[PDB]
Amino acid sequence: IVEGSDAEIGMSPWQVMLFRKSPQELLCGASLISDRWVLTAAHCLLYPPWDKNFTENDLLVRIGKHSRTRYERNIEKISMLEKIYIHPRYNWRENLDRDIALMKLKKPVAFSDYIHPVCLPDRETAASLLQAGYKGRVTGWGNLKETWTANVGGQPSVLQVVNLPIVERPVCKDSTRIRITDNMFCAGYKPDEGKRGDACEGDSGGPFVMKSPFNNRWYQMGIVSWGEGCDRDGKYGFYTHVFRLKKWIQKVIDQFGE
Amino acid sequence: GSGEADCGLRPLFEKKSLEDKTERELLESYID
Amino acid sequence: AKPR
Ligand SMILES: *[C@@H]1O[C@H](CO)[C@@H](O)[C@H](O)[C@H]1NC(C)=O
Ligand code: NA
Repeated sequence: IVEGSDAEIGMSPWQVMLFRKSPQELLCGASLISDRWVLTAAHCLLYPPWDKNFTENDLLVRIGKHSRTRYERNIEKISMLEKIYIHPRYNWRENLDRDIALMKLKKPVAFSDYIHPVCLPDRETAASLLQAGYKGRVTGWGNLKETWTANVGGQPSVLQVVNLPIVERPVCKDSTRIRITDNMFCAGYKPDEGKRGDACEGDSGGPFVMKSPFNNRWYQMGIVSWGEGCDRDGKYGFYTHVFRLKKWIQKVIDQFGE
Repeated sequence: GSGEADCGLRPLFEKKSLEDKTERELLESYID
Repeated sequence: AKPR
């Protein structure tokens, strides 16, 4: 996260870390949406340009973490993966269209002060909160600045958080040459808006969330998907439109129990 | 206990009627 | 494409 700040304890209890077993590194962010279902970007699991094609056994997830580095004794939890599900119409060749994937935990995780699922948006919530100018929240353990390894196959000690405004669709389109689809939205400040902030390398797959004024519940509206660099003037972060792919999500989940 | 029944309500915040340092900023954007 |  660029130009964000230290998250508070338990501020984002649905935050999930995606790890490679061997060699041991942090790959992507993710989110807990039930006691056994984790949500992330498809390109975290499958991206052929970078020889990326992780199976279940390659990965484990860490839930309820705050520090990137230190072990949190009776706070954080290590979960294994039973099955990986990537959107069948996911398109990595062109624009990361439908950049979304579900991961099922081998065993259900137990909820705590630090581990708790985020809500999936319904139409009403999606209709109300998905408006330009309205702000959502992005969290992750990614880089604090854009590095030379960006968009190619320092770092915070604790979880980072930034709030960013949803951007008007035509502005998003004019900011990039990539064909954007309505399975995406983009967020971030405009050059003359003064404020700054963006997701960065390692924040991929993490949650873009918004708090409903109607029921005080946090809803995940987006997944950190792609962006040209980090926190560049005139560029914006692009996010997987969760509600527009919710039908797929539910279909996967209903066949193997939430 | 499976998820969706109490989802989105944080134990250390919503449950305890406490707000985080910046959630205000979000609500302001939804109103103003 | 282009993921960070
Ligand atoms: C991904 O790798 C698995 C084995 O790890 C292989 O069976 C599968 O064909 C690959 N899929 C793609 C889309 O490359
Ligand atoms: Na920007």
